[PDB]
Amino acid sequence: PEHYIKHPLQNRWALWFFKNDKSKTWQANLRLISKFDTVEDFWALYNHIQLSSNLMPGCDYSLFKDGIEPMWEDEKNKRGGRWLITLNKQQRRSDLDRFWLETLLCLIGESFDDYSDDVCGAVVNVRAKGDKIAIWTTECENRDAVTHIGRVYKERLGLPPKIVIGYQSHADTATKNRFVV
Ligand SMILES: C[n+]1cn([C@@H]2O[C@H](COP(=O)(O)OP(=O)(O)OP(=O)(O)OP(=O)(O)O)[C@@H](O)[C@H]2O)c2nc(N)[nH]c(=O)c21
Repeated sequence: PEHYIKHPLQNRWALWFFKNDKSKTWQANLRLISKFDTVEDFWALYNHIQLSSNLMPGCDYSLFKDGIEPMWEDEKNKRGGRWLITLNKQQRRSDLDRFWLETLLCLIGESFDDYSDDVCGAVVNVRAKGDKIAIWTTECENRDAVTHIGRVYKERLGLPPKIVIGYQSHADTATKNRFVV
């Protein structure tokens, strides 16, 4: 068995790509790349696509649970929010790619103990103004799920206590931090 079986993941995941094209609506600029559900198929895809730091400003990658679209309007996102990492321009070089890869692993390895079921996906925004990485969760009112997710994530990224990160509800973004760790 071990010698020939690919290792299945807890969830099947979909990677999405966004390219800013002004000719198009935001939703129309969103595009599913591929899905995977094994460790081996994760790395085949990751080793095949551009690093986040190599994307033209305006692009996103999103990794979401199969069946959850990477938009606020999805039933599993409507009432949720995100843990936001705000990077300066100098961190595109030093931290963006390692932070994103760490975030990908937090999701596919189900790293938030029981609250991993609260995770919906992650988004990296490559922006000239400053990049962003975020983990999206399904319910911004689940205090103990959100907070545990936030504390684990912060430690897995290696962020020091001199840093505080904030959690924002999608209902507030679509128009303020609810929690900070
Ligand atoms: C996630 N999302 C983004 N948009 C649209 O895209 C625009 C830009 O949002 P981004 O999340 O790409 O973030 P950016 O850095 O590009 O722009 P910022 O708003 O943060 O500017 P700032 O850095 O504060 O000066 C939004 O204002 C919406 O019009 C969405 N539209 C829908 N319908 N659903 C979505 O889920 C969705």
